[PDB]
Amino acid sequence: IAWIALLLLVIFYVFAVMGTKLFAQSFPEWFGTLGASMYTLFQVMTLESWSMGIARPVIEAYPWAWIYFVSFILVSSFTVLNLFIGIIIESMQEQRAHDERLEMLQLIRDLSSKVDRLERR
Amino acid sequence: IAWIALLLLVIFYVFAVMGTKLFAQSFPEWFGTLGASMYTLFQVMTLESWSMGIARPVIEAYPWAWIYFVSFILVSSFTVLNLFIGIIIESMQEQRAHDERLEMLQLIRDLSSKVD
Amino acid sequence: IAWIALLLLVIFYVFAVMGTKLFAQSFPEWFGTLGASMYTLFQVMTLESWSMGIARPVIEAYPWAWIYFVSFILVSSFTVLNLFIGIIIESMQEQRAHDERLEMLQLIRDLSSKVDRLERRSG
Amino acid sequence: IAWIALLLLVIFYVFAVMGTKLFAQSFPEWFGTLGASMYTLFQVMTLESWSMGIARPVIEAYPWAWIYFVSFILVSSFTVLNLFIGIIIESMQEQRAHDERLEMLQLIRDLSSKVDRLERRSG
Ligand SMILES: [Ca+2]
Repeated sequence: IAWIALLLLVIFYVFAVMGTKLFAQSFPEWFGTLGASMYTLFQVMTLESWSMGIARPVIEAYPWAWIYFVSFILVSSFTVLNLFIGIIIESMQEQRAHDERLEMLQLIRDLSSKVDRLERR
Repeated sequence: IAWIALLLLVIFYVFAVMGTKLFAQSFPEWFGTLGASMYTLFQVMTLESWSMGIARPVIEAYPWAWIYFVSFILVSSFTVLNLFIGIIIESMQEQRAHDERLEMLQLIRDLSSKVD
Repeated sequence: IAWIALLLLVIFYVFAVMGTKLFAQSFPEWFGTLGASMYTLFQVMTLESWSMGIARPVIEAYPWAWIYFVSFILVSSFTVLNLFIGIIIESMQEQRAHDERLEMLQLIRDLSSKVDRLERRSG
Repeated sequence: IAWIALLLLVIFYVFAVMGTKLFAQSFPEWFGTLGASMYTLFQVMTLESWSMGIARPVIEAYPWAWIYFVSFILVSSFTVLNLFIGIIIESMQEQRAHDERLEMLQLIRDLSSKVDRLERRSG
């Protein structure tokens, strides 16, 4: 589970600062600082007015961003789907048989040499 | 399952009355009484126009609410995720191999003690 | 699974015609006929502008409806949650190892009798 | 899992070009080219302002689109539900131990023949 939440809370951080690089000059509403690039991306993440409210409007300026928004969403929904489903899995549902065998082998090397040793005789 | 729905339907109640303390000064639309602080939070909970419709606007006035909304949502989605997943779990839900080998070993010590 | 989709596609039908009784007076946009009471409820079901777009506005007129919308949503999301989860359940819910071993045993009863042979008939 | 993502990323492609046939006359905002028929459908797929923002407005012109939007959504949500649930299934519900045993067997055929190799050593 929470071995993905590090990935995610860097993705969040990663994308945010591109958006703050790109947009703050013309959408300081949403992207002037991390302080709301987070909010924004949090909201984008959430799928309330991501396109019509944020993106379509971002894109009237920068078609550069078309993907920023589609990309972020796919990834965001995946790396949550991935973590979300890693709590149905890691909530609901072998090397004491390498230790069984890899001495059961040492038991047959012991026998094959305690037979080979009973051979010279 | 429903041992969480008590927690949830207090969280709902909890957050609502802060919001009615805070906002039902300047957003009596949404937060003047519980009567729509519930609705509002229900809608916030639901993620239809939570930010753009409610929060961003709440926050144009009070930036201390910034978190109220983000906090509520995280918790809300969790304590539903927790209860939701407590109905996949609370709806749905060997030594033979070791025995086969750990006497197959005792069979080869038996054989290897075939000695003079 | 589909023993609930009858319940659901009656709930849909049920609620719609109350809404068409109630509202297709004053919200014939959304509730004038089933033809968009369905759409509307489908959209309400979907949680795009259910409140701000449909309900808060329905309710400026009829506070009667406050619940219509909250009630429908709870039930709707449930009787889908119920059917949705009835396709994780009604979709979902070590032999070669016992054939490896249970002749590897027959190989060692073979050896312990191919030695019971020849220690004994050697010396 | 990804044997459905081909179906889906054709459904996406399929519907888009009907929408571009139909609408990129009168809704070139959303449907003038694939370049935003995709976006649009992506956004429709996502359920942000699909009805109120896109469809209800598409349909003020063409009521034959009524279904285009309801149909796409049902299918879209299904063929994602189908693929989504194909990663709970194909995630939830051992050949360095067929190489352990199937030479540990070849070790006991070796021994049973290096014992039967003083069995032929009486004859
Ligand atoms: Ca929405």
